[PDB]
Amino acid sequence: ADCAKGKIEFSKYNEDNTFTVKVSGREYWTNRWNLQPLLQSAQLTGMTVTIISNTCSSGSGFAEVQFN
Amino acid sequence: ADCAKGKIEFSKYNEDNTFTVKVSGREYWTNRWNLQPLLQSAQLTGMTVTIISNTCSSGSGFAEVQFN
Amino acid sequence: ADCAKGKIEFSKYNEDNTFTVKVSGREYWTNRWNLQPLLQSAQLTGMTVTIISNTCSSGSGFAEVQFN
Amino acid sequence: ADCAKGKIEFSKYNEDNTFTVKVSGREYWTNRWNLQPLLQSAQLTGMTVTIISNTCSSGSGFAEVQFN
Amino acid sequence: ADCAKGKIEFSKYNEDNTFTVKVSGREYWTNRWNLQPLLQSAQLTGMTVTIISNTCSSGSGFAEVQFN
Repeated sequence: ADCAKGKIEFSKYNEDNTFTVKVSGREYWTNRWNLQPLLQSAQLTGMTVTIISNTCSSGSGFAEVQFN
Repeated sequence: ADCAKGKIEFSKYNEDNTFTVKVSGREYWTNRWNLQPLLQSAQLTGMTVTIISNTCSSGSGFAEVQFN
Repeated sequence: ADCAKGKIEFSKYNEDNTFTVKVSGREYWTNRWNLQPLLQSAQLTGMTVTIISNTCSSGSGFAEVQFN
Repeated sequence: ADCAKGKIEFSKYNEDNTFTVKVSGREYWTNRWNLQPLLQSAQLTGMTVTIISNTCSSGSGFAEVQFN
Repeated sequence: ADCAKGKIEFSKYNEDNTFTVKVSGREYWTNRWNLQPLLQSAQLTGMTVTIISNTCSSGSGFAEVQFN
């Protein structure tokens, strides 16, 4: 499901090595570290991100994302 | 063969860790993770990318690409 | 705890392979090598980073950081 | 020897995992992993690269380059 | 000690996989591959770097550097 869509408001590198992004007022994390640099680039330029997951409630994990 | 040539319309990081880019209305994916940041930069800056593969039908895999 | 928040004043790659950043007049280092490229881009593009750690005194280690 | 000097006209990631760049009308490839992102950045920003090798004929391999 | 401080005049990827930079008219090389991309970004954007080592004569090796 399309959990959120918009610019990345902020991102955070976590001590457990996961990465968190806030999109549309909701926070999502991922343990896909390949995504770390891709997500940060998306944030600096303001690309529109679309967090895709099975659980869309804030604080959920995701491993699929589209960049527009 | 030269399957497609143009700007990257959108890119998508998949759950199986492959990366998908849409060029000239067709989608192609690759499992060469070195390409992810290169392909995103190309998308960001607006470079013309050329998807090279043996099978050119949308949904096909690729591991060779030219940046202009 | 939120140890420091502001722009990265300078960064330093150390001989032991840890990385140091100076934020808000205080220095912090980290041994997470994924953080190196992320911190440098944060520095080049002027992002506001938040150093998160248990010990906030200058010279302390950290492994969590927020990019705004 | 200084085989070629100028902007990277285009680059290409090959199926065998080597990388090709076209400088001054001639093509050169390399199998040095580390060079790939460095060459792409050089291409992105338009730096003047100098391909250095023993054989300077188009289609030759190289593992030394200067970024200007 | 602070061997040199200034912009990176040029950088060079060497055949033995070490990386050379020229700062303040002196050349320095490093075998830390993590530094390669960091040094090239510093060069690309004009940061002031500070080469830190025990031997500061041109042609010396270094593995510590500050970015401003």
